[PDB]
Amino acid sequence: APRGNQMLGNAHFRKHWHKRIKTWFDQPARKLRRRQNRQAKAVEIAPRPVAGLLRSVVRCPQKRYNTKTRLGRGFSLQELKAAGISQAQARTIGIAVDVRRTNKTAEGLKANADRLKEYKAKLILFPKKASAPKKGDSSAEELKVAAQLRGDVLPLSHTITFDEPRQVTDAERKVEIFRLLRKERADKKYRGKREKRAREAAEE
Amino acid sequence: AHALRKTRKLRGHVSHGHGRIGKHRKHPGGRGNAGGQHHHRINRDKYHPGYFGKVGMRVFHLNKNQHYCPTVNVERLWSLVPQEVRDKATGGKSPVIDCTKLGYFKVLGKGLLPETPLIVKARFFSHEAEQKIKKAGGACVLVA
Amino acid sequence: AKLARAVQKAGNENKTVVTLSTVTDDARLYTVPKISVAALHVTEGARARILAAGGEIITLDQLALKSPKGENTVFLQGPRSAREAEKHFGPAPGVPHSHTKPYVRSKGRKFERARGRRASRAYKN
RNA sequence: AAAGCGUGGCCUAUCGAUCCUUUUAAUCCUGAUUGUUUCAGGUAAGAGGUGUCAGAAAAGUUACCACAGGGAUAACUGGCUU
RNA sequence: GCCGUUGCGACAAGGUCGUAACGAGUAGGAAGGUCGUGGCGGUUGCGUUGAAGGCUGAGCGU
RNA sequence: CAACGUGAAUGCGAGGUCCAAGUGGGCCAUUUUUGGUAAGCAGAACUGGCGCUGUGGGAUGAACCAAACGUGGAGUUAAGGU
RNA sequence: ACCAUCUAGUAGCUGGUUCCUUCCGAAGUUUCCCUCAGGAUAGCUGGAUCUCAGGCAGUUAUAUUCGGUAAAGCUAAUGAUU
RNA sequence: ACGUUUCCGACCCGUCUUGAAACACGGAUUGCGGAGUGCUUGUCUACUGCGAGUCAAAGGGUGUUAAAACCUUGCGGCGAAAUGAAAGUAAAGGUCAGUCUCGAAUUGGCCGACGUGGGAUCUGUGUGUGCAGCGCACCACGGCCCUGUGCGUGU
RNA sequence: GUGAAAUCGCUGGAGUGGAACCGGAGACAGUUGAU
RNA sequence: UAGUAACGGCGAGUGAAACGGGAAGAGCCCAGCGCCGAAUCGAUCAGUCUUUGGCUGCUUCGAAAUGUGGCGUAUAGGUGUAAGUUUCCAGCAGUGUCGUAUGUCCGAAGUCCUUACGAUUGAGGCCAUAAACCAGAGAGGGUGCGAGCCCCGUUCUGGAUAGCGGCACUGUUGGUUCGCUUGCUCCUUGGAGUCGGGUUGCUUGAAAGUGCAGCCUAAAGUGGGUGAUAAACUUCAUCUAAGGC
Ligand SMILES: C[C@@H]1C[C@@H]([C@H](O)CC2CC(=O)NC(=O)C2)C(=O)[C@@H](C)C1
Repeated sequence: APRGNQMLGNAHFRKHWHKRIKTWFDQPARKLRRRQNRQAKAVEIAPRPVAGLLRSVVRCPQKRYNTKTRLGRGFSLQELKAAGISQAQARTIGIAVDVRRTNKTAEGLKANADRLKEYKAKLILFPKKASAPKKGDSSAEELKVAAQLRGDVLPLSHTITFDEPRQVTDAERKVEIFRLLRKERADKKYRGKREKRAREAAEE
Repeated sequence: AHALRKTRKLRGHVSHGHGRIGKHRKHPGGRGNAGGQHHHRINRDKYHPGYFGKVGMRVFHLNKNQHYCPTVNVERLWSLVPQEVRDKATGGKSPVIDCTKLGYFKVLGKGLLPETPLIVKARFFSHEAEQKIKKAGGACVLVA
Repeated sequence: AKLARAVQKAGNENKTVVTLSTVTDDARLYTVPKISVAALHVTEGARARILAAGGEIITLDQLALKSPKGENTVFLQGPRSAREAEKHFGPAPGVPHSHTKPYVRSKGRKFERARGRRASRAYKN
């Protein structure tokens, strides 16, 4: 029996909720277990990076996020070709391949091609047989500085830069921004009606 | 803090502060927000007008990311300019504010603008925002 | 901004502004005059701007020594009725000529906007 | 002719929410892959009715009966009345 | 005369004191409780020359 | 803008906001009053009470008369009495 | 039928509801409800306090008004009626 | 002082009830146990920190008196903007002077969060009191601005 | 281990006319204090 | 995200997902088409080994052309060609390197004086300025309540030893490797009583049908599905169902 000015109740507790209860008392235990798993994996695959495969750069899908980039699943075959890396070779040297993604824009393709290039620059390849090196394998003293990498491979930078102050140009001021926006909206909204009118005029 | 609750001071009084006539009794008026149209009608109408009924178009699977459009007023634009950029903005050079990177999509024209003209880059502008910026001497630049 | 307006009045230039409310910084204020303020707490931005503009900030114990009787003071306070809770106080929302804010779970066409709020559904107060 | 009078009946009764349906209105808004036309959905004003009239959708019997209560309430005594 | 509440006041004080008026109470609401009970983080001490518990004289507190 | 200056008695500090309990069976009495032959019956109006309340008196009594209550003392009384 | 479980089934109904002092202190009334042993609503009540430092009052006076009850009338209308 | 004896007073508690000592119900006695809780979500109030911000989640890094503590967020929650069913649109005027096609026009300066009344306090000045000035919070009466909608124009 | 209350038996004292308990005020018995 | 979109005698109530930040991250195999075409496989027999199972065959039988195997699957694939580039599995023995909730063994210092007690671990004292002694051990338990120092234990990011493991390198044994990448060239490329549709019932937040199923109907091949309001006609976008790890 609510009395007076109250917000109407909404609590979803009319089911037998006592049969489905989940607590979080094992949160620090899970943290410790995951740290130990990472340590074991690092020991297992040393000196390879603990994170694993190298991931690609990606624009966030929708216009709410399209000004931000993030790590993708892998590198498209177009990017691998642009960087001159075979898919088979990439799987061996630890680069993620996204067989579903395709590039439709030069800028997006080029960003990932450059990422692959810098990864190859930073790569250290051990000889397949320690006794006998080959072509492509890293040099002896290079193989001494090898160290296991922790965290993301080639982590992304999220710092925001500010455009340098400049002069306000006259042509910039003479533009009618609101009129332009409303004109674009109107043109899109009435595009079809004008086409219908044009077709009728042609038929007459 | 059980020590500060009413139960501590109600020990020894038979009814526990609920009366000898009415008595505390389970659900004397119904459970939840029941009876909002019959015997809780006065309360519902007095405190929650507009509750019953339905109004407006109904959108199957609304897309909130499309209507997402955070806004900033012209009066707050200068505070977005960092001090270093203000220092560099000398000799007629106006600071350039890219509202999209700061998280604002539309610029609204509430308040007054500072003396320094500003170049503002945003996806949408209101008419008053454009007029005030241009009157202050800056320019509005449309970005995608 | 309220401090600046108080000091920019004829005769208040050299008076000490006394407030027991927190002095916050205003992003919409562009120019800060010279302010002498005695307050309990001043936020970092407001303190920086006041001190940069050549002002002075003292505590209430220091005011007790500067002006034991409160001479040359300008007493100020924040808006007491400018709270979100206050918007819900007053005549009930469903009363004629009432502009009280109701306690609604959310905001939208589905949240207390149909019957008793528009003449299309029963009535409107 | 005018001053004036007229938003129903000289005055005091003669009547109806939400949801749904239906009609009238805009050279209206939406159907979210782009458009056109149907179709459907909206915004505003009416009608279809709740007479238990602030508005559940509703026939009996129990002496085979049951439960929570009631001296707030009947049948016997007592009390006031006659 | 004393106790307390309320109002007012003095005093370098979460206190003391002064002063005037006042003090019914079910349902109910607040306040104070160096009233009582069991833990925890700290602090103060007592104990086989006798703790807790139990029975019961001298007192203290409305 | 200029001038005028508080215009019956008595008493007394005034106003504002918020949060919330219990209650939503009442009963009695002077006076007025409806139904009833009446009722310690049923139903109303003003006020005061009992409920929630002890105390002196009416031998006794929820309501009648006096008078309302911290804890003690002296004096004097109310209604009632010797 | 019996046994275990759903199940601590629901109850506007009955019973109980555990320390002390201090201060304040009610209601059985309005409206709506398949409402009449119940709720919501206003009233009555407590607490927190905040803004101030003369306009108020269960009382009078002055001035001005409202009413159709007691009384009166029927040799004044209506209705009885010797 | 829970002994005796005198004088005065003295009906059995809890409960429902208008009304209980009741010929109303529970109570033979004693010990121990025994009833407004937990959590989610609201709202107000009090206190604390910071304040146009605040809190940061999952997570990560480190920590061996290691379930703690400490560090760590282009991003998330709430707040900073409302209003419409929606398409959408989205909160700066006051004053002074002009031109005028004298209008539902236009221009330019100055000021910039509006006007008036009441306002603790503060300031000046007379004589506990008065007058004058700036006025916080708040109240009263207005004015403008955004949005929806009816009427209604034009430039 | 401790060993409560209810209930019960003994010894001594005291009361004892159809309840017993209880509040106020003394007296007695008794207890206790007195540089 | 979010108690949101939506559902609901639109009442009581119910109620997701994508985007975003993270944990972890790993990819692949068929049918069909085409090529080789039985190149494949089970038992049994005989040798041989490191034999609770493996390797060799003119062993003998059988499965398999109604098709076992090899290449090959949407990122396609294949032919030829030019460049580059080219092993991999499994055991055995050693050499070290490292973990073990794996057993066993090992450990610093007072039962010192006085006193108290039924019994001490209680109380006081033990050179020294800083002092009984040990302390990387003052966790816990036992012992006549009280104990680092009486005992087991505790600390030694403890030692020794035997066993199990994980690695890394050496040797060895058996099998296996005409391949892989990029350019050009020509050829080639796919699941049916299924999809879809009607209706019925259940189910969902899913709203002219979200998922599932019965019955009727029943496909196509740049076809098919999907783009959340049904239908035609149009712009496109995105995947590739009815097989598997
Ligand atoms: C206008 C009137 C009423 C209307 C309808 O029955 C009323 C609704 C009311 C409601 O909220 N829920 C219902 O299930 C019924 C209707 O079709 C006719 C009888 C006529």
